[PDB]
Amino acid sequence: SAEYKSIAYFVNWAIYGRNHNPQDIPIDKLTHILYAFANVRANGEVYLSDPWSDIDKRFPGDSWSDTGNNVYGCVKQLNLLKQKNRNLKVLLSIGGWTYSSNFVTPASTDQGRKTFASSAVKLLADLGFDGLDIDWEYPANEAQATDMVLLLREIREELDEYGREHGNGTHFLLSIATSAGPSKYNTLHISSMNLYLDFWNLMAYDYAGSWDATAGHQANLYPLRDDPVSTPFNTDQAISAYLTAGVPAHKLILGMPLYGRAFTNTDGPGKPFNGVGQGSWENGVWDYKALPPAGASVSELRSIGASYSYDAGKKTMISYDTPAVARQKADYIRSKGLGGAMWWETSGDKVGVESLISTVVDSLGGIGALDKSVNHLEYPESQYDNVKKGF
Repeated sequence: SAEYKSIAYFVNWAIYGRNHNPQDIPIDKLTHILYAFANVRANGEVYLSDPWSDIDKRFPGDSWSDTGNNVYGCVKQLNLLKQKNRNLKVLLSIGGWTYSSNFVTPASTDQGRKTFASSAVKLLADLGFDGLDIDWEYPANEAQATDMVLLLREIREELDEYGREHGNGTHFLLSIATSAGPSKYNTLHISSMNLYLDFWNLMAYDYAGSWDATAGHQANLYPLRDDPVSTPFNTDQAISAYLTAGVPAHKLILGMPLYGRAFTNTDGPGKPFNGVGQGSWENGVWDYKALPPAGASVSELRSIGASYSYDAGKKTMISYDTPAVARQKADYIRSKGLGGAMWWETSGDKVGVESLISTVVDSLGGIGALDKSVNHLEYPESQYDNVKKGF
């Protein structure tokens, strides 16, 4: 029994335009939820970025008192989900590509790192999280790379102390979202960081996009040696780099996109393009559940683990993963002995048989092939009465 992890991001702004609530999270196919994002002040304080979504919004069934003794919002809903599904772990993701977090300043001093670690663990202790997920994008030089190691070490120490004194000896989790681009991961001190991390979520997507001159595949497993300009990056090169630096394969989680990246005015992969067109929530990016577009043909490149839609009349290509590609990446996960799968983000997936999450879980071996470690339910230090009592 292999015990692969099935990890997905739930973004706290999904409750608005995306109309995607924690009750819609496919928890029957997931082992970990990454709740995104908390923000980081320059003094190191980690704090909730959206008090309404996070703790204040009243879902159906919630009380409407406001004496401030209890938590609501998505946090309460996630705690309810942890009660129903005892192998569902919920981590607080800190940072992200939000322009709302300063990692460089706090991580560079001992005081900043202790303020980060203590405020994040207090959030975990108050809100009922199973761990923390650090999303610093990205350490840009050697000084920041060492500061990343020292920050992870400080967080690990404070999580361990919290677990000893208030977690009945529970090992709370510490993970990271990490880059697949060589210029970025070669800057990291990978083996040093690995001492303090439970797993690495490899952001194996966004390989191609609006910043390019030629259209390309955004999440391919392997380089296209027949035409390398169409594959500016490839996952296998990154996996080998982390493996070589000393990360065990089972600690590498393969991130996968629940969205497509579009290129307009193009003949196809490796050809010039002009613009990215429209999108679901930003130009040039389409939810997977909005794909493929009507009238476009889908091409499957089994050689490199990639697929794309192409409308010849509109000269539009969209790089996204079909179920066939998801199965290839699931085969890649098992063949390489990787730790499992990660997705960004839950609101983009299809429902039913075309769900990429369900497709990957099937190819991994089904429910029996998933991690069965139990989550943590007791949070006796929480300021919130319903968290302390357990809902």
